[PDB]
Amino acid sequence: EIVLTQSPATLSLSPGERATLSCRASQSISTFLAWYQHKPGQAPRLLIYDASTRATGVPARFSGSRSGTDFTLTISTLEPEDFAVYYCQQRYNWPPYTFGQGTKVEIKAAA
Amino acid sequence: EIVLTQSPATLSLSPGERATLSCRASQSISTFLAWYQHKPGQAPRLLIYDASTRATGVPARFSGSRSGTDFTLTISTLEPEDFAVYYCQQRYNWPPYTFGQGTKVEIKAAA
Amino acid sequence: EVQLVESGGGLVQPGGSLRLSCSASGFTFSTYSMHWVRQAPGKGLEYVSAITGEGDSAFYADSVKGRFTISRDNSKNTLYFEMNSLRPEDTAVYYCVGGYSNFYYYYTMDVWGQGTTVTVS
Amino acid sequence: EVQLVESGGGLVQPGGSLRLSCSASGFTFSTYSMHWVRQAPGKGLEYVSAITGEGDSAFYADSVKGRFTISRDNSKNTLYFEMNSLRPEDTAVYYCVGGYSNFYYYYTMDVWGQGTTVTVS
Amino acid sequence: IRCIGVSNRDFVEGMSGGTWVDVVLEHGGCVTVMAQDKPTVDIELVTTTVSNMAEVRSYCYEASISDMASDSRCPTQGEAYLDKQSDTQYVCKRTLVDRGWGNGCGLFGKGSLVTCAKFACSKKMTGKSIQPENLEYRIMLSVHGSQHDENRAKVEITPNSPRAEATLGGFGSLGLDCEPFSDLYYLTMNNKHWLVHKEWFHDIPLPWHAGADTPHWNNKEALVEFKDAHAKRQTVVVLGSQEGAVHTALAGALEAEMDGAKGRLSSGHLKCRLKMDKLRLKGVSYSLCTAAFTFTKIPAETLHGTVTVEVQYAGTDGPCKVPAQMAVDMQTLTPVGRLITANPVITESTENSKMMLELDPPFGDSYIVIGVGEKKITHHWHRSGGSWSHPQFE
Amino acid sequence: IRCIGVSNRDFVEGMSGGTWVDVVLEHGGCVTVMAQDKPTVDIELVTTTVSNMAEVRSYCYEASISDMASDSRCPTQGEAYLDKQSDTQYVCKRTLVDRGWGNGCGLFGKGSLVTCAKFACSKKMTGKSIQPENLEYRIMLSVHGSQHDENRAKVEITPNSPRAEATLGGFGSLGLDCEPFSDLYYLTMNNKHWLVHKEWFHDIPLPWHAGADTPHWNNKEALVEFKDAHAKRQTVVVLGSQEGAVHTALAGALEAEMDGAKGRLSSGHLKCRLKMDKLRLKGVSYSLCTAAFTFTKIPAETLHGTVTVEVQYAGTDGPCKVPAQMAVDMQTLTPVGRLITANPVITESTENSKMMLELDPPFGDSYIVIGVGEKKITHHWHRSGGSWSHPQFE
Repeated sequence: EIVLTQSPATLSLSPGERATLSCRASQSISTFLAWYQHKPGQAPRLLIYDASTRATGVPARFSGSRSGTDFTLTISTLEPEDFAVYYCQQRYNWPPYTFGQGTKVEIKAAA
Repeated sequence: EIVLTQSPATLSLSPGERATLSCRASQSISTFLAWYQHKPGQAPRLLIYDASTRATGVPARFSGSRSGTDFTLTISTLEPEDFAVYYCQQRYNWPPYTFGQGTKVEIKAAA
Repeated sequence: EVQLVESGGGLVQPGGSLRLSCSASGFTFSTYSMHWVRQAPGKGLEYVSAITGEGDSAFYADSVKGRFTISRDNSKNTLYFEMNSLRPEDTAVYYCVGGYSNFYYYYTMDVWGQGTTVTVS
Repeated sequence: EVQLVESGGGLVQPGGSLRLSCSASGFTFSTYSMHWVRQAPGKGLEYVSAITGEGDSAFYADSVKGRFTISRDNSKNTLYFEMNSLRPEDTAVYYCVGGYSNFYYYYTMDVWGQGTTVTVS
Repeated sequence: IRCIGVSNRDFVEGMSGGTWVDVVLEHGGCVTVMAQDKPTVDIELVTTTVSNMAEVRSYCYEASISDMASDSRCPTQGEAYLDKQSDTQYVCKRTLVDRGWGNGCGLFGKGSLVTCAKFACSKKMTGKSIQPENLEYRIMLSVHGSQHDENRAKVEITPNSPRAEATLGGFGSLGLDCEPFSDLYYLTMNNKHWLVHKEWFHDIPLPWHAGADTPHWNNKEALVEFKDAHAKRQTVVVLGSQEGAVHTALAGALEAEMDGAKGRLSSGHLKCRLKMDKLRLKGVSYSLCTAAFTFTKIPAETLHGTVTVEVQYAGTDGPCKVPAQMAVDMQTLTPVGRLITANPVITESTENSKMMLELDPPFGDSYIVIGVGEKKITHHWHRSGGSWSHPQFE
Repeated sequence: IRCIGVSNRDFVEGMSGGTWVDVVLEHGGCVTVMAQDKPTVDIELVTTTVSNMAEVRSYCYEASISDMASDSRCPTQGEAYLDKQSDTQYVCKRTLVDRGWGNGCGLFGKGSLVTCAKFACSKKMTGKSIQPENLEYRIMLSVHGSQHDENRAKVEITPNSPRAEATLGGFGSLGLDCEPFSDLYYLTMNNKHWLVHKEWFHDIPLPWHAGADTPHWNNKEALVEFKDAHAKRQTVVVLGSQEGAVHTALAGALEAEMDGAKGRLSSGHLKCRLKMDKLRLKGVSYSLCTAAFTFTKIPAETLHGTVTVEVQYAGTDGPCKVPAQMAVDMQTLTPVGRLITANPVITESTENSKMMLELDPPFGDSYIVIGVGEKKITHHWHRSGGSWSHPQFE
């Protein structure tokens, strides 16, 4: 049973800032990892598959990377439309194609 | 198609008298001929089978006889219960096991 | 005692349907060939149909051929007569006749039902 | 355009039954493996079920195993989800997910349904 | 009368002063037993029934599959596992499939794959054990040609009662000592029954279940086809109804019937011993039938060369001896041939009673002679004792 | 990319300066075609479909009987007759039965007997004629290892169009001249399809109906059993489903699929000629990829001994030539083996783009060398041109 552990739980940032989201697999899953964007009242939207391949219409500011069992999603410069919940999904071998618990990318409050 | 021709149509007699009923087969049917008694409000009752064999409980005054294709039912001495319609039935080989048109044995009116 | 108790008779319309029944008692039903004999008002007796003891073979007179169907249920000890496309000429008292048989439809001695009336107007 | 339009969601009682539908358009339905993903209130996404393109093989997560049934009609271009013995833990937004597949349940790119809500009280 | 119309009819003759007569009883067959100064008897095997049979094995001939699931591992990740592998209701098969980057594996090469399906039996055939102790033979014993029951007896023979005594009224009594499978089973397939050899039935290539009775099927693989499609996927398809193939494999096998709890056997033979000792002739003390006889129909030849004759007797003279014989010359009336309906007697004291007679005529020309004196009836006969003696009336 | 994971994969090499390449296309198979100074191409047969097939014969494998009737005559009265004898829907048989006094005849002996039953087909199998003129082959043509469609083409080959031209964007064009049964039928039995030989199909012992089309069946006697029970009666019983017996008789026969009006063929091979003449290499005028390459995962060996490598390129320098090769010694970096993904080029002008490479390594020890200078990436490889030339960076 493959377990994906996302970190952090909440990422509070301002627009223009870099968002670095992590996902650790419980065992080696090669590059069979996908990233999803989930906004309220909408279905999840696939951003990246095969750990670093951008899906159709996904902007350049979204990039996937990997180091062993550690996966990273980087949003180089946050745009207002990028504040959402992000999930990683493992697609290694056979189902269950399990998800991570999610990371909430939220707007940072003023001081 | 075997045809049985009964005669006469009506036999008007007094009790104690002899009733002789005839039945002619259109072709040779050996002895495979039966005689029935039919009273109103009752089902037909078998009197004789195999041309001359009396059925169970049929009284001795009823007798069947045969000469080639000509069959005869004799009621030696008519009893009050014997006034009814009489039919012959052919049982030769295979169905239809056809009936004769019937002979009505009726009480004779006074002069 | 050997008995045949019939039912199913009634008043019907021309082109209508009806089903006759004939319950048997006092004998092994499967050992008897069953027959249907009818009597139209003012007419004589008419042999119309027959079925073997096992119910694997049926006979029909040219008068009822195609419209009427004879059948039997040996577990229920009952004889049936499905009558479809009924004509005013079919108006008669219908009798079920049974006789011990060891060869198809042949019988010597018999047992008759009380008779059931079928009317077509 | 490639689309998945689902329905069948509603309010149900504990131990009750419900059937979800997911109509497909813009692609050859038989070439896609179909999956069911759910999201309970305040929880994350959960992968629960899958079916091959030909519908000859089905997968179920231990959470729904035995109670829920996945099926498909390729002539009707629709995916189904029969849910029996529903528990309050089954309360979630249910999404149908499809992806072109040439090996059982494996897919890279996908298409999601709008989501349908199932409520158990 | 009995046996006259039967094609499979045997004629057995008992020695003069003899006690026992050996007889073999077949289905749909008749045995006419004749003996000097004894009445002619008809012996027929009506039914052979085997009851209270215990089920030994059930075979599935038509099946159906559902709940199909699959599992696979990557090239070096070991064997594929499904919970359905431990379930007895599920038919499973393990193979090897092409795995790689294109289908979720980090390595290329063959990976383990298992496929499972819930097996359901739609139609099955059952095999039951024939116990020699639960066999029932129903035999009919009749006096051949007695007037119209007193002169007939229905007997039941079982291993429990293989000895039976039949009372035939005025014809005395008759004893029967019989001998009522060691490698046979009772096969039932959709209201059709058979008697099959134990060895053949045991080797049937179909899913099976031994003994009584969720059910659990063995060799489910016999009706389930697992196909490997170019080492890319494993398919599962049910083979379909085998009743036709089983029917053809049952070429020349013995058939059977049903009675709810009893199974009727349409074949086999029963070896018996008949105790003639207590059989007696009826009417040895009677007077001769004095009145006239008339043929009710023309004499007819049977399938065995004998002649059947139906006569009507005009007399009212109680129980009398029927004068009946065959003669080659009408002057001396010396008896030729013999009577199968031996020593015929009229029992009815009422007029125009009927009697059936069976004669065994000699080869060539002869006459059937019924009655005595001027009133006697004759019929010429061409082919290809048992007669009552009487004074000269000619 | 295509073909890498395929077990049934062929590697065909075209001669230098050659125009044609002979190829045999199998189902579930791939052909990788390589040629000097030409792009490597993948050719795969996706589907083979036979449409608009005319029905030649239908066979009944499961039947049912009803409306049973019988007729008999007395020994000398001639042959038995039923109106059902003239009806094509009725299966009939004439025999001889024991007749006599006991069953309505004046004579004893064998009498004629006819038995009839209305034959109904419950399930049937159909055989269709395969017209060579209505065959459709769908072939996939891909540039092997081009960056992520422009470089792939779906072509349809038919006897009407056995010549096809495929445009592969910047890789030019490719011509296909192919050769798209004389003794085969398309058999359909309860959603299962087969390709059977004309002779075998014609000799099937089942009730049949030739051509189009409640119906009228011939040889109805094949599924109907007429039994004679001790010359006393004639019985009629239907044999039952034969699909299982037909299935077993179809041992080793070719299978098939459906598309409503078209029939998919799962077997066979297509012989073709490839016109390499118009194929061109992409990026002969490009500069060399100057930035660094990184392995996205460890190189993996395929089923055919080749090595697949996935690289990420950090550069933004438009369309460039990918430096890729194998070397046995790291000092002189002399190319060993060859590239299946011949003359690789990056097309993306955006950073961290991905590329798939396939190398054919020499036997024994060698190194995978991607990139140039200090920033180049290496991986040691043990087994059991197509490389872009460039100046010395070492």
